[PDB]
Amino acid sequence: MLTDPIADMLTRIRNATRVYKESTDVPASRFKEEILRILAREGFIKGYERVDVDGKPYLRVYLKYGPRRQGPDPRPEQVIHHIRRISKPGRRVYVGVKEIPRVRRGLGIAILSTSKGVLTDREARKLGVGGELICEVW
Amino acid sequence: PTINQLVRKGREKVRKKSKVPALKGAPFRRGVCTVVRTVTPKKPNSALRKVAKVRLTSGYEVTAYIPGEGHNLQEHSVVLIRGGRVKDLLGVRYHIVRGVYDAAGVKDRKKSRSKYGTKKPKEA
RNA sequence: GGCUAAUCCCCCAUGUGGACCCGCCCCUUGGGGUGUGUCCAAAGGGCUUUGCCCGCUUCCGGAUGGGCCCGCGUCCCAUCAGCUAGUUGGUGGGGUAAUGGCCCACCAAGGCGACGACGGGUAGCCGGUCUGAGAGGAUGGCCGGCCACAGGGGCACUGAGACACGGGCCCCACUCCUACGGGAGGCAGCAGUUAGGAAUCUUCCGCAAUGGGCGCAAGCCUGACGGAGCGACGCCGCUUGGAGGAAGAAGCCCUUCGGGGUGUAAACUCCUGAACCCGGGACGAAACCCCCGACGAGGGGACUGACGGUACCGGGGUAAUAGCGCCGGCCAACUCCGUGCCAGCAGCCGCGGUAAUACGGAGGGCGCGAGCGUUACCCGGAUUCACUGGGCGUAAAGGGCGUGUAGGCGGCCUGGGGCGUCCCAUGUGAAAGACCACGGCUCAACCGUGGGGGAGCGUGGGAUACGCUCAGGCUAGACGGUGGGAGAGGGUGGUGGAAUUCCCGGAGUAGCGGUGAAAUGCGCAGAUACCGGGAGGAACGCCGAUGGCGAAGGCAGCCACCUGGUCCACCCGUGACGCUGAGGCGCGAAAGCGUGGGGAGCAAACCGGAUUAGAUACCCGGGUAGUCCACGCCCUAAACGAUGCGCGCUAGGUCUCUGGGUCUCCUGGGGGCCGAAGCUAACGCGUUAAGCGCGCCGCCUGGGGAGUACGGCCGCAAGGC
RNA sequence: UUCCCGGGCCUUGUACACACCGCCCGUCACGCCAUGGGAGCGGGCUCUACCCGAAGUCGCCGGGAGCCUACGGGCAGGCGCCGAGGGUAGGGCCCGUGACUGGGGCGAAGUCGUAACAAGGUAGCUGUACCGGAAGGUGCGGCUGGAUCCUUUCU
Ligand SMILES: [Mg+2]
Ligand SMILES: [Mg+2]
Ligand SMILES: [Mg+2]
Ligand SMILES: [Mg+2]
Ligand SMILES: [Mg+2]
Ligand SMILES: [Mg+2]
Ligand SMILES: [Mg+2]
Ligand SMILES: [Mg+2]
Ligand SMILES: [Mg+2]
Ligand SMILES: [Mg+2]
Ligand SMILES: [Mg+2]
Ligand SMILES: [Mg+2]
Ligand SMILES: [Mg+2]
Ligand SMILES: [Mg+2]
Ligand SMILES: [Mg+2]
Ligand SMILES: [Mg+2]
Ligand SMILES: [Mg+2]
Ligand SMILES: [Mg+2]
Ligand SMILES: [Mg+2]
Ligand SMILES: [Mg+2]
Ligand SMILES: [Mg+2]
Ligand SMILES: [Mg+2]
Ligand SMILES: [Mg+2]
Ligand SMILES: [Mg+2]
Ligand SMILES: [Mg+2]
Ligand SMILES: [Mg+2]
Ligand SMILES: [Mg+2]
Ligand SMILES: [Mg+2]
Ligand SMILES: [Mg+2]
Ligand SMILES: [Mg+2]
Ligand SMILES: [Mg+2]
Ligand SMILES: [Mg+2]
Ligand SMILES: [Mg+2]
Ligand SMILES: [Mg+2]
Ligand SMILES: [Mg+2]
Ligand SMILES: [Mg+2]
Ligand SMILES: [Mg+2]
Ligand SMILES: [Mg+2]
Ligand SMILES: [Mg+2]
Ligand SMILES: [Mg+2]
Ligand SMILES: [Mg+2]
Ligand SMILES: [Mg+2]
Ligand SMILES: [Mg+2]
Ligand SMILES: [Mg+2]
Ligand SMILES: [Mg+2]
Ligand SMILES: [Mg+2]
Ligand SMILES: [Mg+2]
Ligand SMILES: [Mg+2]
Ligand SMILES: [Mg+2]
Ligand SMILES: [Mg+2]
Ligand SMILES: [Mg+2]
Ligand SMILES: [Mg+2]
Ligand SMILES: [Mg+2]
Ligand SMILES: [Mg+2]
Ligand SMILES: [Mg+2]
Ligand SMILES: [Mg+2]
Ligand SMILES: [Mg+2]
Ligand SMILES: [Mg+2]
Ligand SMILES: [Mg+2]
Ligand SMILES: [Mg+2]
Ligand SMILES: [Mg+2]
Ligand SMILES: [Mg+2]
Ligand SMILES: [Mg+2]
Ligand SMILES: [Mg+2]
Ligand SMILES: [Mg+2]
Ligand SMILES: [Mg+2]
Ligand SMILES: [Mg+2]
Ligand SMILES: [Mg+2]
Ligand SMILES: [Mg+2]
Ligand SMILES: [Mg+2]
Ligand SMILES: [Mg+2]
Ligand SMILES: [Mg+2]
Ligand SMILES: [Mg+2]
Ligand SMILES: [Mg+2]
Ligand SMILES: [Mg+2]
Ligand SMILES: [Mg+2]
Ligand SMILES: [Mg+2]
Ligand SMILES: [Mg+2]
Ligand SMILES: [Mg+2]
Ligand SMILES: [Mg+2]
Ligand SMILES: [Mg+2]
Ligand SMILES: [Mg+2]
Ligand SMILES: [Mg+2]
Ligand SMILES: [Mg+2]
Ligand SMILES: [Mg+2]
Ligand SMILES: [Mg+2]
Ligand SMILES: [Mg+2]
Ligand SMILES: [Mg+2]
Ligand SMILES: [Mg+2]
Ligand SMILES: [Mg+2]
Ligand SMILES: [Mg+2]
Ligand SMILES: [Mg+2]
Ligand SMILES: [Mg+2]
Ligand SMILES: [Mg+2]
Ligand SMILES: [Mg+2]
Ligand SMILES: [Mg+2]
Ligand SMILES: [Mg+2]
Ligand SMILES: [Mg+2]
Ligand SMILES: [Mg+2]
Ligand SMILES: [Mg+2]
Ligand SMILES: [Mg+2]
Ligand SMILES: [Mg+2]
Ligand SMILES: [Mg+2]
Ligand SMILES: [Mg+2]
Ligand SMILES: [Mg+2]
Ligand SMILES: [Mg+2]
Ligand SMILES: [Mg+2]
Ligand SMILES: [Mg+2]
Ligand SMILES: [Mg+2]
Ligand SMILES: [Mg+2]
Ligand SMILES: [Mg+2]
Ligand SMILES: [Mg+2]
Ligand SMILES: [Mg+2]
Ligand SMILES: [Mg+2]
Ligand SMILES: [Mg+2]
Ligand SMILES: [Mg+2]
Ligand SMILES: [Mg+2]
Ligand SMILES: [Mg+2]
Ligand SMILES: [Mg+2]
Ligand SMILES: [Mg+2]
Ligand SMILES: [Mg+2]
Ligand SMILES: [Mg+2]
Ligand SMILES: [Mg+2]
Ligand SMILES: [Mg+2]
Ligand SMILES: [Mg+2]
Ligand SMILES: [Mg+2]
Ligand SMILES: [Mg+2]
Ligand SMILES: [Mg+2]
Ligand SMILES: [Mg+2]
Ligand SMILES: [Mg+2]
Ligand SMILES: [Mg+2]
Ligand SMILES: [Mg+2]
Ligand SMILES: [Mg+2]
Ligand SMILES: [Mg+2]
Ligand SMILES: [Mg+2]
Ligand SMILES: [Mg+2]
Ligand SMILES: [Mg+2]
Ligand SMILES: [Mg+2]
Ligand SMILES: [Mg+2]
Ligand SMILES: [Mg+2]
Ligand SMILES: [Mg+2]
Ligand SMILES: [Mg+2]
Ligand SMILES: [Mg+2]
Ligand SMILES: [Mg+2]
Ligand SMILES: [Mg+2]
Ligand SMILES: [Mg+2]
Ligand SMILES: [Mg+2]
Ligand SMILES: [Mg+2]
Ligand SMILES: [Mg+2]
Ligand SMILES: [Mg+2]
Ligand SMILES: [Mg+2]
Ligand SMILES: [Mg+2]
Ligand SMILES: [Mg+2]
Ligand SMILES: [Mg+2]
Ligand SMILES: [Mg+2]
Ligand SMILES: [Mg+2]
Ligand SMILES: [Mg+2]
Ligand SMILES: [Mg+2]
Ligand SMILES: [Mg+2]
Ligand SMILES: [Mg+2]
Ligand SMILES: [Mg+2]
Ligand SMILES: [Mg+2]
Ligand SMILES: [Mg+2]
Ligand SMILES: [Mg+2]
Ligand SMILES: [Mg+2]
Ligand SMILES: [Mg+2]
Ligand SMILES: [Mg+2]
Ligand SMILES: [Mg+2]
Ligand SMILES: [Mg+2]
Ligand SMILES: [Mg+2]
Ligand SMILES: [Mg+2]
Ligand SMILES: [Mg+2]
Ligand SMILES: [Mg+2]
Ligand SMILES: [Mg+2]
Ligand SMILES: [Mg+2]
Ligand SMILES: [Mg+2]
Ligand SMILES: [Mg+2]
Ligand SMILES: [Mg+2]
Ligand SMILES: [Mg+2]
Ligand SMILES: [Mg+2]
Ligand SMILES: [Mg+2]
Ligand SMILES: [Mg+2]
Ligand SMILES: [Mg+2]
Ligand SMILES: [Mg+2]
Ligand SMILES: [Mg+2]
Ligand SMILES: [Mg+2]
Repeated sequence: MLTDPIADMLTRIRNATRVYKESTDVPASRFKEEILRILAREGFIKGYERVDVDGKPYLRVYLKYGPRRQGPDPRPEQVIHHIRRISKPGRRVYVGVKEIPRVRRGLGIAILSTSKGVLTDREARKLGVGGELICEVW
Repeated sequence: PTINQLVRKGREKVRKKSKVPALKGAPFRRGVCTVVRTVTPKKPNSALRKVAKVRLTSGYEVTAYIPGEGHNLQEHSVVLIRGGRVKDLLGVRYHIVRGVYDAAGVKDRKKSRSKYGTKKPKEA
């Protein structure tokens, strides 16, 4: 049993991008799908699609990278430089609308789950709602 | 430690022990001398240091360093303890204050007279 | 003992009304209405006395003030683990303004505790304050709010209100009066004395202002208060002069004897004018009162200072206090002389035993400046208790291993709820402080006016992604079914061969043994060596591996039985049944203990022989406990991978054990070696992570003191935790 | 080319680095404060059983046993529960003193050894156990955090 399936998605993605994979499969749930929708819209991934693997439904996240590089270490820059969990089971975190973090002076995002649904930080301030603070990504 | 463990147990604030029981919280303490001795310094140096055993107003009895050059302190003279130690002498935690009570300020001393308790020389 | 007044006490009356029992209605805890019945009021005083004023009485309401109750929050020690007799509830009662074990009788046997009861230690709490980037840490002086106390302990009376600081009764300690019988006291009120202490003020002025008590008022009281006094204790403002003045006087300082410094600094020139003298001189202060009007409104309209002749304005007027720390690094400021492990400095590192930029003066320099240093304490730094924001292979740190209780944590889909969570509205968040703005003292400190901010909690409304919950599905986790497998996994019984020792027998002599050499020792009672037979105990050669199994400790001859774990195939069954696990419970090498066995070899202690300067050791000869078995304790370890368990993710290559397969190879599960990415202080780790993540448990916080002391618990002891 | 002296190169171990004429361990004697143990003693608090019990509220009596009366009752007075504190007997906490001793930690440096660091000269460490002037030796089991295929001290 994955103890925190959301963290597991984020990590799967982290390890994937770090070895420069073209894609990764993460076991699927509507909530994960929401998160992904936000990443995709936000430019971090090429987007994702649903697949079946041995009959069991997954999500291919397609990974995005910078171009090749000069000198030693031609490996391209990362599009997701950083991805991390905030609220985890066992310490849960909730921001009011006035506690929503400005992530890397705004070149990053924070993904919140709210009662209006899963939004970015800007998205939530504009909507004007607080919620469970899920990922921090930049 | 896990957060659950921090709820269950939590961090421990760190108590510190007072390097000066002048007791009382007091900044200084008055006492009477007992022994006025000379003392041998700890291994890295050599000298003859002037220290005095003191019975305080706190019911405490301790050796105290006599700073400056000359000192008029004797067996029954009464004195004021300062605090601060001498790194190279075993077991002496406090200082004598010159110029207070029977402790006489350092004679002839012209340089830093705030410490050592000497007053200002007149020049014409 | 006697006289006497009243707004002092008592008895009838009137009952607006109210209290009380009983009934009824509404309301819903004892709120409100109502009917009968019983019960309850008052005081008079002053004027201009045919009217008003000050009062009195019963009631309803308001206002302000308080009582009691509940949720939540509020320090340290678990070396404080059990606490509890009015103690927990009940019925009835007493008490109060009022609920209540608040108190009493009787009844039941409860109530609380690891979510830390009970115990011990410290402590008034808050608004706030200091510090901090913040989170946090620390604190609660002054000012405001609340509490508690008034020499110590108990108690009630009076009253709207007290269990009453300048009220009362009693007990104790202390001081004083005493005709020795008995009495009087109570500054933690303002000043002041005394003691203690490093240390903390005047036995001042005034009720002019504000406020409080009584009074119709005039007025009286007011050490509340408004001022003044003392202390650089803190904050703010100000002075010790301004301009000119040598390519630079003297003195002192260094010197390469050329000169460099103190330095425009001084002298001196000129100018302003702190103090000080002289004169004017406050606001703070208009009410209460008086007059008109109706003692209202309104209109007018006079008295009233402590501070104080102080602030301030005007005039005049003199160049007129500087100190303290520091100058090796941190750290801004360097040179001579003096002193030579001295005298001394010192926050740490460390200076000084003849060139000392570190000691001591001097010149010069830096820093602040009516101050400057020191000591003590708090936060800071210190991300060094890490929520933000740390760690545990070798640095301190993974519990010896497991089982599992509380607890923490929880796959995918749908729905109800809306507890967490989020949003809106509203109440609350006093003032002061803090922030912003404007303003008042010439400025500021200080003060006023206004604005904004705000966590938290109350109420109403709303959202449903996540967390929760309830219900209903699912099968990817987990378990199960069928079949097949490897194994020193455990327990019980049996049996085999080798070797040692010993005993019997044969044969056979003069030694054997042992060491670097030797000796002790054994041998003519015939040893060693050799052959045959017997007894007995312990351990299992080759196979054997860089192997296998087990949670660990650990487990090797062979056979049988009893028994645990595990892996693969099939994709069959259940349907999230999961992970971790404080406490508990069990297991746990060796040595050790108890009772009883057993005893070959080995062997602590011990006995001897050597060696050596000595030998108490290593080396040699003997040898007891022990080693073995049964049962019961002990519970340690380099119990080591010095690496907690579980799950997902992240190149490969090579060797191997063991299953399945279309068996050049592929695919599970183990064991190793190299090595992507990455980690790491490095060494190293690297799909058997020390990588990337999540959950949960254990543990760490400089070394020595010390795994000591004391306390507890366990143990027969040793000794363990 | 084994050995003696001096030396060069690669490698290995180290706790040395004034660098093996190095380090460091312990004993005993000796120069220091602190600690426990500390018999008892001096006293403070609190707990429990019993006994004594001021004040004061509260309950009862209040009688040809007092005082007032309108005869309803009132007061004085008496008794009782409660009760501050006191005493007796032991249980704990705490402070002062303290016969008596444990080691400690450096401390003028002496003493006898050589245990550890190099295969430290018998590899070390280790739980335990007996032993010994002292570092220690030895037994059993373990660990690698061990080198490279007679004895012989110290500076
Ligand atoms: Mg949904
Ligand atoms: Mg898409
Ligand atoms: Mg966070
Ligand atoms: Mg009379
Ligand atoms: Mg009379
Ligand atoms: Mg009369
Ligand atoms: Mg009356
Ligand atoms: Mg009447
Ligand atoms: Mg009526
Ligand atoms: Mg009624
Ligand atoms: Mg009636
Ligand atoms: Mg009358
Ligand atoms: Mg009323
Ligand atoms: Mg109230
Ligand atoms: Mg406190
Ligand atoms: Mg203790
Ligand atoms: Mg009782
Ligand atoms: Mg009772
Ligand atoms: Mg009953
Ligand atoms: Mg009752
Ligand atoms: Mg009352
Ligand atoms: Mg609780
Ligand atoms: Mg406090
Ligand atoms: Mg107190
Ligand atoms: Mg602040
Ligand atoms: Mg601040
Ligand atoms: Mg703060
Ligand atoms: Mg606080
Ligand atoms: Mg506090
Ligand atoms: Mg206070
Ligand atoms: Mg106050
Ligand atoms: Mg209050
Ligand atoms: Mg009291
Ligand atoms: Mg007093
Ligand atoms: Mg007293
Ligand atoms: Mg009292
Ligand atoms: Mg009254
Ligand atoms: Mg009183
Ligand atoms: Mg009181
Ligand atoms: Mg008084
Ligand atoms: Mg009296
Ligand atoms: Mg005095
Ligand atoms: Mg004094
Ligand atoms: Mg004053
Ligand atoms: Mg006066
Ligand atoms: Mg007045
Ligand atoms: Mg007045
Ligand atoms: Mg009045
Ligand atoms: Mg009048
Ligand atoms: Mg008076
Ligand atoms: Mg005053
Ligand atoms: Mg002074
Ligand atoms: Mg001063
Ligand atoms: Mg000038
Ligand atoms: Mg000159
Ligand atoms: Mg000159
Ligand atoms: Mg002039
Ligand atoms: Mg005025
Ligand atoms: Mg005026
Ligand atoms: Mg007027
Ligand atoms: Mg008139
Ligand atoms: Mg008027
Ligand atoms: Mg008027
Ligand atoms: Mg007046
Ligand atoms: Mg005046
Ligand atoms: Mg003037
Ligand atoms: Mg003038
Ligand atoms: Mg002048
Ligand atoms: Mg400097
Ligand atoms: Mg100095
Ligand atoms: Mg000289
Ligand atoms: Mg010199
Ligand atoms: Mg020198
Ligand atoms: Mg100097
Ligand atoms: Mg210096
Ligand atoms: Mg100097
Ligand atoms: Mg100078
Ligand atoms: Mg100033
Ligand atoms: Mg100061
Ligand atoms: Mg600090
Ligand atoms: Mg901190
Ligand atoms: Mg910080
Ligand atoms: Mg520290
Ligand atoms: Mg942390
Ligand atoms: Mg936080
Ligand atoms: Mg650390
Ligand atoms: Mg080590
Ligand atoms: Mg370690
Ligand atoms: Mg372990
Ligand atoms: Mg360990
Ligand atoms: Mg459970
Ligand atoms: Mg979930
Ligand atoms: Mg809700
Ligand atoms: Mg709804
Ligand atoms: Mg609000
Ligand atoms: Mg405010
Ligand atoms: Mg103010
Ligand atoms: Mg202000
Ligand atoms: Mg301003
Ligand atoms: Mg202004
Ligand atoms: Mg203000
Ligand atoms: Mg304001
Ligand atoms: Mg406001
Ligand atoms: Mg609400
Ligand atoms: Mg609501
Ligand atoms: Mg809904
Ligand atoms: Mg739902
Ligand atoms: Mg859910
Ligand atoms: Mg749950
Ligand atoms: Mg279900
Ligand atoms: Mg099925
Ligand atoms: Mg299965
Ligand atoms: Mg089948
Ligand atoms: Mg089977
Ligand atoms: Mg077996
Ligand atoms: Mg045999
Ligand atoms: Mg024979
Ligand atoms: Mg013989
Ligand atoms: Mg013969
Ligand atoms: Mg013989
Ligand atoms: Mg024969
Ligand atoms: Mg034979
Ligand atoms: Mg036998
Ligand atoms: Mg046999
Ligand atoms: Mg073998
Ligand atoms: Mg093996
Ligand atoms: Mg089996
Ligand atoms: Mg098969
Ligand atoms: Mg199936
Ligand atoms: Mg089914
Ligand atoms: Mg488990
Ligand atoms: Mg356990
Ligand atoms: Mg055992
Ligand atoms: Mg054993
Ligand atoms: Mg035995
Ligand atoms: Mg035996
Ligand atoms: Mg033997
Ligand atoms: Mg032997
Ligand atoms: Mg011997
Ligand atoms: Mg025995
Ligand atoms: Mg024995
Ligand atoms: Mg046994
Ligand atoms: Mg860990
Ligand atoms: Mg498991
Ligand atoms: Mg491999
Ligand atoms: Mg095969
Ligand atoms: Mg493998
Ligand atoms: Mg295994
Ligand atoms: Mg490697
Ligand atoms: Mg690499
Ligand atoms: Mg890391
Ligand atoms: Mg893993
Ligand atoms: Mg690591
Ligand atoms: Mg320490
Ligand atoms: Mg320690
Ligand atoms: Mg031990
Ligand atoms: Mg003990
Ligand atoms: Mg015992
Ligand atoms: Mg013992
Ligand atoms: Mg032991
Ligand atoms: Mg014992
Ligand atoms: Mg050679
Ligand atoms: Mg060469
Ligand atoms: Mg070389
Ligand atoms: Mg080694
Ligand atoms: Mg080296
Ligand atoms: Mg050396
Ligand atoms: Mg020695
Ligand atoms: Mg002796
Ligand atoms: Mg009585
Ligand atoms: Mg009674
Ligand atoms: Mg009567
Ligand atoms: Mg009576
Ligand atoms: Mg009694
Ligand atoms: Mg008593
Ligand atoms: Mg002693
Ligand atoms: Mg050695
Ligand atoms: Mg040895
Ligand atoms: Mg050795
Ligand atoms: Mg040997
Ligand atoms: Mg031995
Ligand atoms: Mg041993
Ligand atoms: Mg061994
Ligand atoms: Mg080793
Ligand atoms: Mg020798
Ligand atoms: Mg020696």
